[PDB]
Amino acid sequence: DYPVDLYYLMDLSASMDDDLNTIKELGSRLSKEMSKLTSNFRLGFGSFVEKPVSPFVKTTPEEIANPCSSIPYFCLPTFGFKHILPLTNDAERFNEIVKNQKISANIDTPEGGFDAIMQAAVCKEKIGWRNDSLHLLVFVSDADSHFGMDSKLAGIVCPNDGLCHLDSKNEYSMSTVLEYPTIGQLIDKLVQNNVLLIFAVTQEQVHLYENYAKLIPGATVGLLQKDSGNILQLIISAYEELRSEVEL
Amino acid sequence: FNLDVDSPAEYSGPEGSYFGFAVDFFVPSRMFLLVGAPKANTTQPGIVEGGQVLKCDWSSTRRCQPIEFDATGNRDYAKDDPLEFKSHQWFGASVRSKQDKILACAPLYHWRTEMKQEREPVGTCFLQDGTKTVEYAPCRSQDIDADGQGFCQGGFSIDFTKADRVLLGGPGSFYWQGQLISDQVAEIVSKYDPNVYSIKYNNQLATRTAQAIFDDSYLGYSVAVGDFNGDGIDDFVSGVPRAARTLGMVYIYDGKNMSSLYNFTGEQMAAYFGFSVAATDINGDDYADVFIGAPLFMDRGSDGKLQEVGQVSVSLQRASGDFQTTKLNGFEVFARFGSAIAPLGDLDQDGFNDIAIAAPYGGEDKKGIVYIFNGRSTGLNAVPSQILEGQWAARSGCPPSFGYSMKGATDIDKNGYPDLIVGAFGVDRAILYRARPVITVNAGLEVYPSILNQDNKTCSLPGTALKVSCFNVRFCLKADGKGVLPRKLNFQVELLLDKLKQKGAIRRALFLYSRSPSHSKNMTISRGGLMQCEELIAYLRDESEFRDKLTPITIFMEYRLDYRTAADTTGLQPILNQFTPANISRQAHIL
Ligand SMILES: *[C@@H]1O[C@H](CO)[C@@H](O[C@@H]2O[C@H](CO)[C@@H](O[C@@H]3O[C@H](CO[C@H]4O[C@H](CO[C@H]5O[C@H](CO)[C@@H](O)[C@H](O)[C@@H]5O)[C@@H](O)[C@H](O[C@H]5O[C@H](CO)[C@@H](O)[C@H](O)[C@@H]5O)[C@@H]4O)[C@@H](O)[C@H](O[C@H]4O[C@H](CO)[C@@H](O)[C@H](O)[C@@H]4O[C@H]4O[C@H](CO)[C@@H](O)[C@H](O)[C@@H]4O)[C@@H]3O)[C@H](O)[C@H]2NC(C)=O)[C@H](O)[C@H]1NC(C)=O
Ligand SMILES: *[C@@H]1O[C@H](CO)[C@@H](O[C@@H]2O[C@H](CO)[C@@H](O[C@@H]3O[C@H](CO[C@H]4O[C@H](CO)[C@@H](O)[C@H](O[C@H]5O[C@H](CO)[C@@H](O)[C@H](O)[C@@H]5O)[C@@H]4O)[C@@H](O)[C@H](O[C@H]4O[C@H](CO)[C@@H](O)[C@H](O)[C@@H]4O)[C@@H]3O)[C@H](O)[C@H]2NC(C)=O)[C@H](O)[C@H]1NC(C)=O
Ligand SMILES: *[C@@H]1O[C@H](CO)[C@@H](O[C@@H]2O[C@H](CO)[C@@H](O[C@@H]3O[C@H](CO)[C@@H](O)[C@H](O)[C@@H]3O)[C@H](O)[C@H]2NC(C)=O)[C@H](O)[C@H]1NC(C)=O
Ligand SMILES: *[C@@H]1O[C@H](CO)[C@@H](O[C@@H]2O[C@H](CO)[C@@H](O[C@@H]3O[C@H](CO)[C@@H](O)[C@H](O)[C@@H]3O)[C@H](O)[C@H]2NC(C)=O)[C@H](O)[C@H]1NC(C)=O
Ligand SMILES: *[C@@H]1O[C@H](CO)[C@@H](O[C@@H]2O[C@H](CO)[C@@H](O)[C@H](O)[C@H]2NC(C)=O)[C@H](O)[C@H]1NC(C)=O
Ligand SMILES: *[C@@H]1O[C@H](CO)[C@@H](O)[C@H](O)[C@H]1NC(C)=O
Ligand SMILES: *[C@@H]1O[C@H](CO)[C@@H](O)[C@H](O)[C@H]1NC(C)=O
Ligand SMILES: [Ca+2]
Ligand SMILES: [Ca+2]
Ligand SMILES: [Ca+2]
Ligand SMILES: [Ca+2]
Ligand SMILES: [Ca+2]
Ligand SMILES: [Ca+2]
Repeated sequence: DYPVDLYYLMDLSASMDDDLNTIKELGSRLSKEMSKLTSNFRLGFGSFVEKPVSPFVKTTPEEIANPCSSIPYFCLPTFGFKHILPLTNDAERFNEIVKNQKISANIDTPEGGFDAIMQAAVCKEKIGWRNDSLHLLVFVSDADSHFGMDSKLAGIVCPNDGLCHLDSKNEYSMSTVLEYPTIGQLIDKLVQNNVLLIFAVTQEQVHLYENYAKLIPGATVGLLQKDSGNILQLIISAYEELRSEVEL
Repeated sequence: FNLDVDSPAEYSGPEGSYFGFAVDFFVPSRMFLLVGAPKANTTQPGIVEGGQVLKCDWSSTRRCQPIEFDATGNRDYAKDDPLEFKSHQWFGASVRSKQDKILACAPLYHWRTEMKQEREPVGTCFLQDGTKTVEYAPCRSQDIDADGQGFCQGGFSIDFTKADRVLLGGPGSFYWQGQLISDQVAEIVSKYDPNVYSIKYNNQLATRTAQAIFDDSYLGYSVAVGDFNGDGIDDFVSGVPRAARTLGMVYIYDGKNMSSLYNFTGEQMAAYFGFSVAATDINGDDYADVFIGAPLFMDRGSDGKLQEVGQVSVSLQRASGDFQTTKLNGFEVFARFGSAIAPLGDLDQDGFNDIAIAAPYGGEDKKGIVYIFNGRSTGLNAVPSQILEGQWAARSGCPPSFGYSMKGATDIDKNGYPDLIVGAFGVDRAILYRARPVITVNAGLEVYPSILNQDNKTCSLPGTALKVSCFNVRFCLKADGKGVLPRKLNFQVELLLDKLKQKGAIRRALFLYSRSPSHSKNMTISRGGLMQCEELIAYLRDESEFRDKLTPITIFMEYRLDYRTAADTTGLQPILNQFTPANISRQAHIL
């Protein structure tokens, strides 16, 4: 028996809209299962899409206001990383927050997940990581990720500093200022903050993120279904996987 | 090793303008430094932070002047319908110069397209050939939107060939497959029309759109030129850093028909293999060699754990078409060794080209480091012969980024050696390091007689009666150089008798007039002339004073240049070559 922290970090591109519909009651269902395995479980929520700058995002006034004018559908303007829910014991609070989320742009390119992973690992007080507990960071996405100097296309040439940049609205305020973290920078911060990174990604992304995880200590990869239908089982499996570190 | 780091020329621009993001030379006459300031405010009407390229002169104290490529604002497609968007276009993010030609580009330049009201970053370049200044935007076409060239960002990287072709990289073409575009400079200027926004060039070489699996590759992220099929035509080298599922690749295309010639592939995920590339013959065989930067490469530490140090691969073009590849790892964690790779030419004029590799975030206070590597017959010397340190701390958002851009292979002061510009955009600075001239010394050392009979007491010690067994120590000194250098070279020469005696053994040989094993002598010599020599008498201790009669008595001569008084009219002090030991030894034997 050991306390567990879970931070749900979800891709909110339009392709994750059906995933959102299936997670509507994941919070209460997950804390019911974790109740079997531990007595102290706390879950939180955050979301991400991409750096809201050219060329990663169309930049006419209308396309900024609605990056889904092509569906045609109403969706939120692209955003970098929103930290919605600090990890808490209230599973119902997780439910209503999920039911109130809305998908942003309909991206089919790599995304800015690494920015959010960095913020989730580093912002200890904001995300709410407990000192003596397992830190599980679940990364839910159906797309590849941008890293490092990919932001050079946007004129973003200041490297990531690995500091916490949440602007009171719990939004990443350096999304347009700093570069995407590098894998070496993520490794450095995930290890220092004792964060176990779970890549719950769809089939086209599994092998790619497998290779990323093989460089990142404590990282694992789970094959996520297109509507996130198996995310509950993936989290329990990953938790029980990390709970037995053979490590030869 | 011969770069003068004591008094380099420091050029600076407006704060926040990223002065130094791209640097180059200009040799049309006098010579100049070309510095890019892509975030610089200009006088263009309504254009916020259009960016500029500045021409800095070497002769005068700094005094940099912006080069007016375009003074106009945003052209209108129609009334209240702007055709283009030049604000924050990053003009000067890449500057490339060849003789009287200057090519600068704005990779974040957006335009409307002529079909609908969009805002697509096609990128644009301005070319300045002598008097006429033309615009060059090969991606500003009717093939619009991300599927086409709408997000191509042409001019993200540029280069010139040796036959007057431009090589332009557009990493965003075809859903970020990227693209290489090559146009003849003559067709670019002749077909330029300020009322035509999509100009078709007949001799254009361009890569084509491929299958969707090659999306998200960023071909054209960096570029370089060099011949790789032995036909005299410079071929196209380009980093493709997101190719092979973020393993990264480097494509080589023939510079005549854009056919694929060779491929390199990174060996570690997300190391950004291909961020920077360079092509120069490093081992003196006239076959250009490939340098591929991977600034995020993680190697193994002493503890076995990965550490991000960055890596440069050195690929020697074999005559058989193959490549002999080795790898050069960075020295500091997170320094991003390999972010910039600048061929320097032959920095020391020893017959082999040299190269600089920057770690823009290394050194104290993350002020940046540049490493100097010399070539030789067997390839690149893995150990750097000089370390260039940044001096300017960061009080800005960005770190100083000393080394993030640099240019070599141009002798800006006509001293016979190529020099090096190093940009530091985080502190709005560019620094010119001038190569010091290299002294080749031919030293001589004669010991006669070379076999010493202790019973042969010729000389007598000054002030006493007992004679000693003596011999003459004659040392000669001769120097010359290939570049522009003064005549009077001041040498400080040291001689030590019986240097290679055993640990704690008795000094067996001493100088006659001094009764000391060491002798110092200052020698002013003029280069090119005959050898200047000096004779001196040394003697052995009495045979009863020591037992080691079998060890050869080695006469050791050490010489160093004074450096203090040999400065040139430009204050450029010479330096001795590193490949040569600045010492000589000669041994004598006892009977
Ligand atoms: C080959 O050439 C070189 C130069 O081209 C010769 O070097 C010179 O050698 C002479 C000795 O013959 C030295 O004189 C002695 O200096 C020491 C200490 O010197 C210090 O001060 C120097 C002053 O420099 C000023 O000017 C410069 C600008 O030019 C300014 O920047 C300075 O700030 C000063 O204002 C200074 O130059 C020295 O620095 C040197 O060393 C440092 C390392 O320490 C280097 O980095 C530097 O680059 C530079 O090379 C130094 O800081 C004094 O202490 C000596 O005084 C006594 O000792 C002598 C014996 O050593 C003795 O003969 C004197 O008479 C004297 O007093 C004695 O005699 C009394 C009788 O009257 C006795 O009663 C008494 O007890 C005592 O025994 C002496 O003045 C030069 O400084 C030196 N210069 C340089 C540039 O190196 C070299 O000798 C030549 N070799 C041969 C084989 O020919
Ligand atoms: C360095 O690395 C680069 C990058 O990897 C290499 O460049 C790549 O080379 C390969 C090998 O040639 C290229 O693949 C080929 O692409 C052609 C393109 O054909 C196009 O036009 C056809 C009409 O003539 C059309 O039919 C094609 O349609 C494709 O797409 C549809 C829709 O999905 C699909 O249904 C088709 O089946 C096609 O796939 C296409 O638009 C293609 O014709 C080639 O097919 C042959 O070869 C493959 C095996 O390679 C074989 O399986 C096939 O049966 C057929 O025999 C082939 O796929 C690729 O495009 C290049 N990528 C670039 C340039 O970015 C480069 O070669 C390397 N150099 C060196 C020296 O190693
Ligand atoms: C694009 O241009 C390059 C050259 O710029 C072409 O490469 C050339 O390919 C031909 C045939 O593949 C080579 O000819 C060969 O010559 C050797 C003798 O050296 C002979 O033994 C062979 O049987 C063959 O005839 C030619 O050498 C080679 N050129 C170079 C410089 O290597 C390439 O084929 C062109 N591509 C297209 C699509 O046109
Ligand atoms: C005993 O020791 C003395 C002194 O060390 C030796 O005398 C030296 O002999 C050498 C011969 O090798 C002389 O060098 C010669 O000089 C002439 C004139 O410059 C030159 O033409 C010759 O080619 C040769 O180099 C040297 O001058 C001489 N020294 C003195 C002071 O006269 C002597 O040879 C020793 N006895 C032996 C070895 O039996
Ligand atoms: C270029 O000039 C613009 C103004 O024309 C500067 O933009 C201002 O930047 C400050 C930030 O300190 C903002 O608070 C202002 O709102 C900006 N003004 C406008 C009109 O955008 C910009 O800082 C200048 N940059 C350089 C490098 O000179
Ligand atoms: C948590 O542990 C760290 C040491 O790893 C310590 O510095 C910090 O003060 C602790 N915080 C709490 C709230 O216990
Ligand atoms: C002479 O200098 C060289 C440096 O090239 C050095 O390796 C050698 O040890 C020196 N000679 C002696 C006797 O120390
Ligand atoms: Ca997505
Ligand atoms: Ca879905
Ligand atoms: Ca060629
Ligand atoms: Ca070579
Ligand atoms: Ca050299
Ligand atoms: Ca020079």
